[PDB]
Amino acid sequence: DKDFLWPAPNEEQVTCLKMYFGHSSFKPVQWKVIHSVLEERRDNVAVMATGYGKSLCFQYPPVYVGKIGLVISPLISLMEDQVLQLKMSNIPACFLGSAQSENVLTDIKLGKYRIVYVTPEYCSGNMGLLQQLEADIGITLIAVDEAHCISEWGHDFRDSFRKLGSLKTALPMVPIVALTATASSSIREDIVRCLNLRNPQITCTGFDRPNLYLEVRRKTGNILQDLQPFLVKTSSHWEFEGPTIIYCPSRKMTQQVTGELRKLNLSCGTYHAGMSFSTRKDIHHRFVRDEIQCVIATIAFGMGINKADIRQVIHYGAPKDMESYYQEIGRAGRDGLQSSCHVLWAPADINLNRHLLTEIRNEKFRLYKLKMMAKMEKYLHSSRCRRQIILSHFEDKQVQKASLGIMGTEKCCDNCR
Ligand SMILES: Cc1ncnc(C(=O)N2CCC3(CCc4c3c(=O)n3nc(N5CCOCC5)nc3n4CC(=O)Nc3ccc(C(F)(F)F)cc3Cl)CC2)c1O
Ligand SMILES: [Zn+2]
Repeated sequence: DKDFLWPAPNEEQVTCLKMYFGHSSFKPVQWKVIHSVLEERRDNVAVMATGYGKSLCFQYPPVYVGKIGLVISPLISLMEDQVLQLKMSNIPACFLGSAQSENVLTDIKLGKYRIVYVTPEYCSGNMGLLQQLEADIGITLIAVDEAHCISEWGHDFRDSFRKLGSLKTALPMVPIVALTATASSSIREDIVRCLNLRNPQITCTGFDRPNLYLEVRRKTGNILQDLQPFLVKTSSHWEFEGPTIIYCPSRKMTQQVTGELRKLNLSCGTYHAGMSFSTRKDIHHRFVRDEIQCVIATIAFGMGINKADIRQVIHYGAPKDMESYYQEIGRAGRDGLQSSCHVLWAPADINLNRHLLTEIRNEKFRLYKLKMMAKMEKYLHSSRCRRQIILSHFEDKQVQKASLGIMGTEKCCDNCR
């Protein structure tokens, strides 16, 4: 479990997790948030469907470094429940408010508490307190739960969240972890703007995505022969069933593939590292406008596409690894309508070529890259449920419990069919 994280949690981080939280391992997304907070001091928008595996992301870092973490939330009963859990785990924690202040505030200032829960109403009155705690202790992170409540445009607006924009003014070097259940690109942008987040890490987890069909199929090598099954012949030209992305492992392939689809007069365009920002922009704009149907691309394309109606993702060549693959298929069917994700792989794919990783001189990184390639190859070669493999590696056990409906049916994956 620890072998698939970059960089690997050290031995004292694992010991800390076991002692204080009772867990043996970090899930990749949990590690993604914790490491970015601890080492990069990086702002996060962590979209989480449920509270399962959620709290660790903001509770673990201040416990590990033995400093202080702030959790800003309006969910009073849930905050009280979490304060009791932390206390019962021998983590010193409290609810800080006007009524509680006499009991706790001197102790908070003296650095006796790892985790302090506050309402957004209390926080806007006490930016001076946070400055003192930053100076005297050092604030590992500020968590803003129900972060969607800052957006006037969302369904559950709270005026109390408006003044949380000042956190980055008052405390420009403390990273903010914004947490919400809503996967709206619109609300994410509102959260980023209203909390003044700087280049935030965006993750989205806890969702089972029942509308994504998964298939792995052997690649002949003949590009037209390989992609012919996906095409529909109109009087004018051949075309895909809907908005499509074809992810290719190199820039040489993106040209080759686009060349073969060009011969069919298919409305498509190439994207890669080595193209004009102006051309990349109109591709992005045409795709969003539905002026080109398909996009042939490298790992470069997809981040902040926000396009809800991607019906088909094809990996023409084995993906880089399971992390990139997860990001790439995650962009399919955000509208919640039926989408398909196909891998077309051969044994001669660059991303299954060990020789290139054998030549990497940094040993810890070499052994990570080989372990990730092998995990990818074990997914592609599997006869077991494609969905079960992906949820098991990336998602909390709760996501698998919810997903038992789709799993096993003719719409789950090629192996369940
Ligand atoms: C601005 C920005 N900055 C950085 N990066 C990206 C980016 O390009 N990405 C970041 C987000 C990704 C990554 C993960 C993921 C993404 C995503 O947009 N949505 N939208 C949903 N839906 C929307 C509709 O309501 C329900 C949830 N859920 C997600 N998820 C989770 C997911 O898809 N989990 C999953 C589950 C099962 C399987 C199966 F195969 F086992 F079935 C696969 C997966 Cl991946 C997309 C990439 C960005 O935009
Ligand atoms: Zn399946």
